[PDB]
Amino acid sequence: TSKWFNIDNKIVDHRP
Amino acid sequence: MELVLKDAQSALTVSETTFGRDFNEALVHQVVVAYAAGARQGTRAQKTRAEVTGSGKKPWRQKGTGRARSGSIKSPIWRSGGVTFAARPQDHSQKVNKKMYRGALKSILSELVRQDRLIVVEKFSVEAPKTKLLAQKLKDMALEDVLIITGELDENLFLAARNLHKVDVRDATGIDPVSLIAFDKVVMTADAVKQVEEMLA
Amino acid sequence: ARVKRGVIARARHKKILKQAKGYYGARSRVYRVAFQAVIKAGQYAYRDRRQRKRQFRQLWIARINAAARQNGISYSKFINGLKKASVEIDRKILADIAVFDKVAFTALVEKAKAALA
Amino acid sequence: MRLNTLSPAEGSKKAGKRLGRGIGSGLGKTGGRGHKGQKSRSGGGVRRGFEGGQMPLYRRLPKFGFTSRKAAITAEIRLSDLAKVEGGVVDLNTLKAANIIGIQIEFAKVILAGEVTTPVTVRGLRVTKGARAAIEAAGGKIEE
Amino acid sequence: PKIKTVRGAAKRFKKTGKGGFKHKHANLRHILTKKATKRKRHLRPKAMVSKGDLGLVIACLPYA
RNA sequence: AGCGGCGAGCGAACGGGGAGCAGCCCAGAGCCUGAAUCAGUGUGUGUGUUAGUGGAAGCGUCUGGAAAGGCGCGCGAUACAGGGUGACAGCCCCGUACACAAAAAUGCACAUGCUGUGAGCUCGAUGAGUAGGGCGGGACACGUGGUAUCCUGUCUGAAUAUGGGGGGACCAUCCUCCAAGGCUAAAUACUCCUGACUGACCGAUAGUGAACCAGUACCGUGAGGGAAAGGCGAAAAGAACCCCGGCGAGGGGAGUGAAAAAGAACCUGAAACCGUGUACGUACAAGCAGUGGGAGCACGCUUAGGCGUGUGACUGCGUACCUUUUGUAUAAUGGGUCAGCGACUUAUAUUCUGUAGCAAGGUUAACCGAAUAGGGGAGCCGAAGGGAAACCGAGUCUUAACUGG
Ligand SMILES: N[C@@H](Cc1c[nH]c2ccccc12)C(=O)O
Ligand SMILES: [Mg+2]
Ligand SMILES: [Mg+2]
Ligand SMILES: [Mg+2]
Ligand SMILES: [Mg+2]
Ligand SMILES: [Mg+2]
Ligand SMILES: [Mg+2]
Ligand SMILES: [Mg+2]
Ligand SMILES: [Mg+2]
Ligand SMILES: [Mg+2]
Ligand SMILES: [Mg+2]
Ligand SMILES: [Mg+2]
Ligand SMILES: [Mg+2]
Ligand SMILES: [Mg+2]
Ligand SMILES: [Mg+2]
Ligand SMILES: [Mg+2]
Ligand SMILES: [Mg+2]
Ligand SMILES: [Mg+2]
Ligand SMILES: [Mg+2]
Ligand SMILES: [Mg+2]
Ligand SMILES: [Mg+2]
Ligand SMILES: [Mg+2]
Ligand SMILES: [Mg+2]
Ligand SMILES: [Mg+2]
Ligand SMILES: [Mg+2]
Ligand SMILES: [Mg+2]
Ligand SMILES: [Mg+2]
Ligand SMILES: [Mg+2]
Ligand SMILES: [Mg+2]
Ligand SMILES: [Mg+2]
Ligand SMILES: [Mg+2]
Ligand SMILES: [Mg+2]
Ligand SMILES: [Mg+2]
Ligand SMILES: [Mg+2]
Ligand SMILES: [Mg+2]
Ligand SMILES: [Mg+2]
Ligand SMILES: [Mg+2]
Ligand SMILES: [Mg+2]
Ligand SMILES: [Mg+2]
Repeated sequence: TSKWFNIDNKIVDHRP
Repeated sequence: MELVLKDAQSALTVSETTFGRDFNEALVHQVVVAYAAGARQGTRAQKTRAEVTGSGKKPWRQKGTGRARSGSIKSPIWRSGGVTFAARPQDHSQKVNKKMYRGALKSILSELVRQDRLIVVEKFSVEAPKTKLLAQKLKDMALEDVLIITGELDENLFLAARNLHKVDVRDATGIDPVSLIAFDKVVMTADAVKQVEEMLA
Repeated sequence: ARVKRGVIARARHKKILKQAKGYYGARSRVYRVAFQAVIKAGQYAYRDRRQRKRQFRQLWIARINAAARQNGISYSKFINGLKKASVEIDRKILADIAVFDKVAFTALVEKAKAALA
Repeated sequence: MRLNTLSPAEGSKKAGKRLGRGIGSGLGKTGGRGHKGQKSRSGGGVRRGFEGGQMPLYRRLPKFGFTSRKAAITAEIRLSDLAKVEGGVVDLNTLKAANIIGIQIEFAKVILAGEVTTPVTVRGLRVTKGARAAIEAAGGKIEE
Repeated sequence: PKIKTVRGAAKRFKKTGKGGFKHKHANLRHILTKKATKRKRHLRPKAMVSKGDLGLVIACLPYA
């Protein structure tokens, strides 16, 4: 499936 | 022209426009090609992606898998997927105008007379349906690869020549450009000459 | 009529790889890298036919300069003397003489000096 | 003349475009469609008469006229056909039987086109001035 | 299948002898009090389709 | 033609050419005999169907493991369709053309008994909550529009042969048919299944998902999804026996075989990838790794002359390919590599070009024909245009008319 650090929100939305 | 017999050693008159026009290779080729295309059967089919057995489920979700996106298991890219432009049963026959067909036969007959591949005989028959008897008579005439046209359909001659694969026997009305061009010698009876010149006008 | 592509595909790939014989590693093994190398080899070969003509003229100029300076005149004045004495021996032959026959080159230098003087 | 000595005419068998088969063919990669856009998309293009959203010509011009079924069932006849008819008497049913006009044409007219040289009688058809003069010069008769 | 004629285009254009198309002039439907008489008289007769539009007109009428 | 936010699009009929042809009964009484025509049940004659029988004609020699192949010489053919046999067979085998065969069951077309049914003639009758109408919808190519016609959810409602319906709003004249009961073969549509034949159809990533014990293994609670996997050899003659080894796995001899460079992980055996040996290079040397020049070394040499092959010290130049861009070495995109697959096709219609036929003509479609022949000219395009149209016609329209346009 998918990696947890890609599902996470604090590190994915790192540069809004 | 005048055609010289060999069994009777006589002469027979035939039409200028039927047995003496030039060989028009483009028309003759077009009619020969159209005969072959009409001989095509054309029965085949392949399966498109509408027809391969399988489901319409997306193999994996659109984004996040890391794989190149796919939307159907029946895709023509995939192994065991359908053909992209799969062929269907189609009609391969072509139209020939009647005057082009008649011009092609006239040119073919004129070229046969010009290269002296057409032997005119007065009568051509066998007593009994014996292939041995017909083979002996053709070896007497010194012919091997021969198309024999006859004005009336003779059962004995047809049964005799059914088994010789280099010898064919045809009625007057059933001649065709591929057979006339392909067979090495053509043997015309006088009745067949009359019928052919009549139907060609 | 289904067409299978194995024979033709193998032939094209082997043609490229036989051309790429001698290169380092995947450039001589792997077809993609070999194809990218053979094209660059052809481009370099074309450009270096031109550069070969330039480089060899450069080498002949250097050798004529060295031999003329040994005989007591610069290359430019030596060539001016030859073009003024109307001698049409080109630079390839002049460097050849300057290496192998020093007496003939001494005669040529004397002729050029006489033409300038 | 064999099956392997026949060849077509020169210039009659030009081979079709094969789009997308390498650089050297001149049709490789994009295949004659340019770069991107609706016209290079598969199945892309606009319909007939579309002008980008501007009102098309067939909608900014005004309609006119109407259609006449009498004009649909009336035909005109050349003097050459007048000579080609069979029997020497020219009527509506004789023309229909001689295949000059179709079966549903009721009114006919003879016009000055071609030439007549055979004396024929025209009955029951409107005849123009030039056609009347030509028929009467050739030696015919015009009924009413 | 047969090509289908654009029916509005068929109602608005008729073909002429040498292959051109004739059409009726626009701007003669209303606001005719403030239009001038010279302009209306010159808009009255039928006209010909130009070179910039013959391609579109033929593409809309395959059976004319 | 028409319908159409008169848009996108939808799209007839009249009439013409063919395939196929078939008409009747009740709404009712009388003379008459049960008569035509249909169903079941039997009985005979053909034709089949379900098993089958006969079915022609070749030897020698050379290569070869093997002859069907080469060479020479014969024979059959109403049989040279096809398959097999140690390599490609008319004459070795199974077959094929052809001629026959049915105790028993059954299909069809006839003919003939029984049962049920009634024909022929005369007179009479002519399908009522129906046609039509108001309101709401639907079907007709017809989207309520000037809308005919058909169907009916609701509300009404005639005439009834001296009558009624239709002829595209509607009225009058004329024409043509008789609703409110029903039955009817053929031409037509399809193929889960059966037999034969065919293929410019595929040949194990193809063709069915499935050439193989495949809707299997496996996956899901379930509906459901759904694979991979063909080949020794001609014949198993599938390796007796001996040696190393754990009474192994694996191997080497021996043996069979034409071949084990076919040993069951088996025809051929590519590339990536991994090694062993030989020649050359490389441990003071900087970068798309090549290219131009180039010494030395090693090996072949056949004019003893230099050449050829492998390497490449040193050296000038030299920032990959695709894409997308004004512009990429770009630190923008894609790709770990190999092998196989993967993307402008098909049908119908229309315009232009080339070429071929005929030429003021050209050409047929469906269908008949066993017929790629021939018939079929129904039609379509062209030889005449102008006008919105009637209409006129080498002219026409505009206009009262054009010097005109
Ligand atoms: N990283 C933690 C938490 C986690 C689980 N799934 C996730 C999805 C998104 C973000 C975080 C998580 C884990 O592996 O248990
Ligand atoms: Mg497939
Ligand atoms: Mg025909
Ligand atoms: Mg194949
Ligand atoms: Mg290698
Ligand atoms: Mg280009
Ligand atoms: Mg752009
Ligand atoms: Mg692109
Ligand atoms: Mg574009
Ligand atoms: Mg698409
Ligand atoms: Mg006609
Ligand atoms: Mg107005
Ligand atoms: Mg036999
Ligand atoms: Mg032999
Ligand atoms: Mg073999
Ligand atoms: Mg009634
Ligand atoms: Mg009603
Ligand atoms: Mg009404
Ligand atoms: Mg009614
Ligand atoms: Mg009415
Ligand atoms: Mg498969
Ligand atoms: Mg294989
Ligand atoms: Mg389970
Ligand atoms: Mg063992
Ligand atoms: Mg083999
Ligand atoms: Mg192997
Ligand atoms: Mg290998
Ligand atoms: Mg140093
Ligand atoms: Mg060093
Ligand atoms: Mg370094
Ligand atoms: Mg550099
Ligand atoms: Mg650009
Ligand atoms: Mg930019
Ligand atoms: Mg740059
Ligand atoms: Mg980098
Ligand atoms: Mg990059
Ligand atoms: Mg991008
Ligand atoms: Mg990447
Ligand atoms: Mg006209």
